[PDB]
Amino acid sequence: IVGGYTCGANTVPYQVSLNSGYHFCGGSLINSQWVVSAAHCYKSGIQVRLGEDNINVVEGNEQFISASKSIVHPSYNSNTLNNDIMLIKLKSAASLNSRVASISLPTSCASAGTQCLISGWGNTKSSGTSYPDVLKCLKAPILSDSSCKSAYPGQITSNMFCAGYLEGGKDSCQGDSGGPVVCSGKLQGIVSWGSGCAQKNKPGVYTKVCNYVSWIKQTIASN
Ligand SMILES: NC(=[NH2+])c1ccc2[nH]c(-c3cc([C@@H](CC(=O)[O-])C(=O)[O-])cc(-c4ccccc4F)c3[O-])nc2c1
Ligand SMILES: [Ca+2]
Ligand SMILES: [Cl-]
Repeated sequence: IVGGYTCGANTVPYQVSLNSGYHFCGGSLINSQWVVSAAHCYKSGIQVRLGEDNINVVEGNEQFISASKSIVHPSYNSNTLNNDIMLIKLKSAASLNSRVASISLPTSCASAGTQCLISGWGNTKSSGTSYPDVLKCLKAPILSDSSCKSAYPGQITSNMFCAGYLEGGKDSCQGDSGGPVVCSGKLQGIVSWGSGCAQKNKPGVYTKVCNYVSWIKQTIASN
């Protein structure tokens, strides 16, 4: 997160860190055994880390659970990043409490102007790499589809939306990938891609979760 603030320990209880010996992507807990992340964050050997604040210190509240299976959307296109969503099933269910809680899936898609909370342990520099120890947060609005397509002509599909600031300075970045975009308590997006981080007129592009609720529900129900 570039231009964000320190969230405060466990104030984002649904945030998870996907770890393979180091933090590589974020994710969201949607029930006690499933996490939603981005398809491009897929790899084998993933350990899901819940209740984290400082990812380099065991401070208490952490629960490290291995992933039993990762299900990348069947129509994921690694070249366009269209359908950049993945479900991870945990080996054991997590103990939910105030520090570890799931977030609700939406019933409707959000409108432009909706203010959302984006969080993660991704890079904090737009020019260079600085990775934080604790979780960073950024409040950002969903942009209109016309502004989004104007910024990324020919690269936005109906399964994507832009959120952020066209002036640059505040954005999500590499490492935040897979994590949550929550608006009015519902998970509306997944950090997917963007051109650099916090560059003028190049907002972040997110996977539009409201277009995948039936898929998520059907897939969880059959696995
Ligand atoms: N501007 C934004 N709002 C934004 C949002 C998500 C991003 N995710 C990434 C991202 C970038 C990389 C670099 C890799 C490098 O320079 O070392 C790249 O390929 O350009 C990699 C990943 C990535 C790829 C696979 C797994 C985990 C990852 F974070 C990104 O998500 N950039 C991002 C930028
Ligand atoms: Ca920790
Ligand atoms: Cl277009």
